Amino acid sequence: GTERRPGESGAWKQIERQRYASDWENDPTFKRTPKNLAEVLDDSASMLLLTDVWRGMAYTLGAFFDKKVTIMYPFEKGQLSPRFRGEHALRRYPTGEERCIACKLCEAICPAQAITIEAEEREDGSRRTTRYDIDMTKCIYCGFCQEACPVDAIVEGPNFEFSTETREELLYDKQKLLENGDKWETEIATNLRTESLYR
Amino acid sequence: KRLFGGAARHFYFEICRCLPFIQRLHKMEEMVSLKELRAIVKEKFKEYKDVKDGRVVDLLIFKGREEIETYLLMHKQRHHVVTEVVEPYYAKQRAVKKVTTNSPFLDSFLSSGYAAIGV
Amino acid sequence: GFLDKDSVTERVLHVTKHFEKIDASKVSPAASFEKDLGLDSLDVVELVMALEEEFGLEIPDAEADKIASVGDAINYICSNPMAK
Amino acid sequence: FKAVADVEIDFNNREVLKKYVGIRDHLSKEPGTRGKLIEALTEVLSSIKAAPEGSDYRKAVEASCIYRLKVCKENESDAAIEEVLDAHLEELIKEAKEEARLVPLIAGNAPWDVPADYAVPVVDYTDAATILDAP
Amino acid sequence: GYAYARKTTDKDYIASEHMQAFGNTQLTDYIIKTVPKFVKMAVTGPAQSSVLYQEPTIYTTPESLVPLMVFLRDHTNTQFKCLLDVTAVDFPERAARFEVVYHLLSPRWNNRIRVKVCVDEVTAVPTLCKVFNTANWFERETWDMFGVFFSGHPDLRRILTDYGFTGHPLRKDFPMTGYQEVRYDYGKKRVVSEPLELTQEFRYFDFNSPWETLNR
Amino acid sequence: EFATASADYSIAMKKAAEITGAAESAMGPKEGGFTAGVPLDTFTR
Amino acid sequence: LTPAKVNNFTLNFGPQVLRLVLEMQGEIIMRADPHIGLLHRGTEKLLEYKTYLQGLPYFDRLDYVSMMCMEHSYVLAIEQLLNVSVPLRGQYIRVLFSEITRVLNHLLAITCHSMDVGALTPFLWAFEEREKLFEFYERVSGARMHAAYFRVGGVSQDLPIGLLRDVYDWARQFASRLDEMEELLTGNRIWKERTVDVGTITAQMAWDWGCSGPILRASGIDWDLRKTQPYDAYGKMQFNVPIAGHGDCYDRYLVRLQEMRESLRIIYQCLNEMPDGLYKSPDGKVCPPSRSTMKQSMEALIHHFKLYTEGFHVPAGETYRAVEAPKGEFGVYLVSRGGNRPYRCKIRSPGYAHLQMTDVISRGAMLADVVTIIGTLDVVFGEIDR
Amino acid sequence: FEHYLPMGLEYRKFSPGTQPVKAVVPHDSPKLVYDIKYFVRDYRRNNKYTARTVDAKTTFDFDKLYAGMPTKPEQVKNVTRPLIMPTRGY
Ligand SMILES: CCCCCCCCCCCC(=O)SCCNC(=O)CCNC(=O)[C@H](O)C(C)(C)COP(=O)(O)O
Ligand code: SF4
Ligand code: SF4
Repeated sequence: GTERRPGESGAWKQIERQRYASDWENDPTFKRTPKNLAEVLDDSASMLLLTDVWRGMAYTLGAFFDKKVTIMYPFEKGQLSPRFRGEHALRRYPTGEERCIACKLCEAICPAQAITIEAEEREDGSRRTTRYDIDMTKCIYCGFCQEACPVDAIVEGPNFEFSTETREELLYDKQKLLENGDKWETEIATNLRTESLYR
Repeated sequence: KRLFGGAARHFYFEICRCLPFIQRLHKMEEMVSLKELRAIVKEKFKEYKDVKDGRVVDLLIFKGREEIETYLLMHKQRHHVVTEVVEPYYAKQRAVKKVTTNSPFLDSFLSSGYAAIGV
Repeated sequence: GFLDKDSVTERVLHVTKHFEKIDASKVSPAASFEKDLGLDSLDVVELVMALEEEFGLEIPDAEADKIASVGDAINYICSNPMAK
Repeated sequence: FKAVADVEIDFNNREVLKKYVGIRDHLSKEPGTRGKLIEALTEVLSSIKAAPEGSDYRKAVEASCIYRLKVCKENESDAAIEEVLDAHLEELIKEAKEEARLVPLIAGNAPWDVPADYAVPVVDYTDAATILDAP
Repeated sequence: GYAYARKTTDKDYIASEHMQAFGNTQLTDYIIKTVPKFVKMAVTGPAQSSVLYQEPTIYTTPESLVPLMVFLRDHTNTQFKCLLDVTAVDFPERAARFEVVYHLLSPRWNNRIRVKVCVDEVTAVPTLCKVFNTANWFERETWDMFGVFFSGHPDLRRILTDYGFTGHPLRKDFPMTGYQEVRYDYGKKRVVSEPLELTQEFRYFDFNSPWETLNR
Repeated sequence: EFATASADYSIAMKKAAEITGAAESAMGPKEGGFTAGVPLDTFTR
Repeated sequence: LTPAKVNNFTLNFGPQVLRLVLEMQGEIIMRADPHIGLLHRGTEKLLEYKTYLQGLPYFDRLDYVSMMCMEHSYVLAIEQLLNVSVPLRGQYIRVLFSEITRVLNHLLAITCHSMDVGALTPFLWAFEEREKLFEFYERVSGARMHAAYFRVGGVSQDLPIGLLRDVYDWARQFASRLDEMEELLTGNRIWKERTVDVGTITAQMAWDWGCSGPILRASGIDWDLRKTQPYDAYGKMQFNVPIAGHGDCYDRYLVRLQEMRESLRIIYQCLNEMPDGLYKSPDGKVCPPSRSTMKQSMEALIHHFKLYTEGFHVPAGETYRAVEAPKGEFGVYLVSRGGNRPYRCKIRSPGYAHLQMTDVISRGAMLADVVTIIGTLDVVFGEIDR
Repeated sequence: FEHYLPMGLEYRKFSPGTQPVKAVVPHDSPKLVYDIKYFVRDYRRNNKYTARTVDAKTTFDFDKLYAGMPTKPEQVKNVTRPLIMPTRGY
């Protein structure tokens, strides 16, 4: 219970006060004095013989014979949603051409300054990037790039287990981003087939 | 009797009073004495010898009080003493009378396309 | 008067002798910190530090401010009761 | 509001609530009454006499004290005064004591000493909906 | 102390009609009439407390700031027992480049206020520790971030920057990334500050169109 | 009649810039730079 | 002006990120001098070089225990100067998710306080429901902690279908989880003797010390920003206010638990009153349009181009807005010059104010209670050091 | 007493990417689909600040202030807490 008692106060000013002033009696939140032999025995059973530890002990013991929520990674995984923002990736069109058209909206919107873009017109007249780099060690995975891109080029893929032994491996270039997109395209397209009703 | 009441000399005297405890607490017995430590503190004062506002001098003294106080509570470890106190002295007394006969302009030209900045 | 006027003077001269900014022969038994030596307030503070360090006493800032001459320091030490 | 203790507390008896909210422990062990508030208001009115009669600060403090005294006069039950003033009597006692204590510093500084042509620039903010919504 | 739990029932209401109407329409005029010397400039602003009202803002010299705060905390009509924070703003265009800010809360009447004093780099600001305990650390942080001095303070020293840091980073002239960077050296076995150097320099982008009218 | 962008907070920034006492502050050459605490070579450029 | 002379007592309490220096004449604390700034990231200056939308994620990492509350104050401060009305469904979602965030903050705070005291089971037990609510967050924003969900004029996305089902399912047993949580400490003499009458605070000191949140409530003070200065749909919500009168660690514990109960009540009320309609403000000149709208309309495409590069230009002015944070009152002061970047953005943190009470409160206490003081203070240095 | 960790199909039965029902999320007001005029609804660029007159020779009658205040337990009026913030029809 939440009631209070004299001597169970953890201080000196309050303890010295209550043993030398009956101020706690005026407080209704303090358990009132026992008035008969029965109430005295109840108080003794409360203080001695524990009877407060016993309840929490029993509940924990029941928890011992209870079920668990533990999962066996990597042979089991968790639950996630299509909106999950993971590894940035570059997407193409089904014919095979890059979706990114170097409008540089992603670099403009990125508050992390982790995107470096250089681009010029391709030999066929197409407006394509010449350098597309995103610093994953600097990327904050906010997904604002995925929000800004109007051609669904840059996407944060459902890949999240991409830790490396060296920091240099995380300096993502155009080629590795395109590799990631070609790898994870089907899952991203399936998620977009759901997210399109919200985005 | 002195400019702006001479608060600068009082501040220097106070810091010199507090100096030896810093030397003993920070194990500068085997690097420096009281005299050249005092010389270091003196050279620190010369950075602003030409200030013409008493208020600016007061704020300088207050920030110097804070610096010496964070020196007093050891909040700046031995590495701060290394990087600001005794190695600069060793460099100052170490590169004395260098053998380079070129002018500083020519030194800068042989250095780089821009002048050096920072310490 | 708490100490001898001579031994104090030679001790003062000796502690003056080990300063890099001073001329060993320009130091006289009586001189001026400003006009003769061309030393500023901070140099005078350093002088007071050295003198007190040799003589094992303590000097408040105001007394040091009053001190501006070799004879000033000698008479101040001789007037100090904690003299050793 | 909600009491935190697992026990049932009546709280209809005002002193029981005063014990629960700790006014007895942290603000005033002594129960505040109408008479004490009357004394405090009278002291404030006596204290404010250090201000010049031409000061508007004195005028406003006098108006506040007069209103409070009228409230105290026309109300008998202290709970009625609590309902009127949206607080407890001890709070009002502290307010009156604080206001009386404020007087000497103001008298020592006297903000009313300004030139007859003292100028106060005033800037007001107007909402856009004033001209946009239905008049 | 105020705002004590008085009613045992739920409250569907905020404050009283007369008090709210005064605090929202004639509070500024009351402040002006009471202590015009303490008043230098008046702005009734966007009502920090609520989106549907008006609230004032105070400008004055640092000389009378302390008695003004005393009155604002202690006046029977202005029981501003909660000083939220003390901060400052840099105005490098002005003769006085600093606008120290003072915010108050009045749980007695569900109100708020802003108090500002405009000063330069070399003028002291009397401390409000004697009026509010919390001003200590706020004054400390303001001094750390701008160099705004507070006279009579118990111990005014830096609280947020580095131990050996000189300079006030929130100044407009202060560089975004600064002057010094720190790294560990194996040879000296010590972590040392070094001149700032960047593998990729920061990119500043000018999006401000030459047609916007709201620019001030 | 006076109308120079008279429907914005800029007027509130026009004033509080002309406050008496606060409008008479002045500092000498290089004096504010001393208060900066930045490395002294900043002023050489 | 001050020498050192007497060294005598000397202490160093932790480089590991709170640094504490104390002063005892023995077993009882006489002085306590915290030193902070080991997490001061200088965000406020950094804010000046970012657009309003760019700087929004900064507010995620100010209190990484309670995020949407941190977003909400800045968003409201922007909108009030922008004079923008928020749609009803967006307000419902904001209030509901804010209650869930408050529940998370209370859970983690109480569990950490218990672990510091010495109880480890509630820590692990409550982190399971915390993982459940993290799953809720990820379903709606794709991020477990740094959602960046709140937007000027609404939210980024609408709630996915089937979310409220699991929300109600979680609420159907959260009360049982809380009940089993209480029995480990509530009826325990040890927990009380550790917590009772430790760090007593008065109403007068608290208002002098600028307290906010549950600490204020435990001093017999009737105050909730959600009932005195309501924002969004909090005025419609009906819920109780726990009140204590000792200023005790046990009292603050009970106050936080009852606050969790009231949060659950508000969650239920929001669940059964979810309206159908727009979730973003219809002003495309501030709020981004739909991607479908952008890809088929020139005007929405232009607005998407401009907002996502330059952003809306807040009119010059100033405002300060605060939100009833789980750790107190979280406020942000906004200074507007007229451009697309905030001129000066000052951040007010309740824990920073609460952390200032250590020296006066820890007086007369014992080293076993400093950890109690810190735990019951419920302080995150991310907001304390910005 | 409710048990944690429900069994299969009692919690999160469907994965988020496989909702059984198509989602129809509105993205514009039906009132504003074809009536796209903006000046009637440009609150942002229409707010105003005005420099009021010099408030020096004004007469603040506190008598009128205190005449509007109650004197009894009854006759006391309180401003109700607003339920929601303005929405302007959306
Ligand atoms: C461990 C040590 C830590 C040290 C940290 C603190 C370092 C503080 C250093 C900066 C303090 C100052 O410059 S304090 C600023 C001092 N400048 C002024 O006051 C304006 C007028 N110039 C003077 O007074 C000069 O001292 C002088 C021309 C020599 C007068 O000659 P004298 O002297 O004959 O009197
Ligand atoms: S990824 Fe998208 S937003 Fe970024 S440059 Fe390419 S097309 Fe533009
Ligand atoms: S997810 Fe955020 S941090 Fe990463 S590239 Fe996109 S905008 Fe930049």
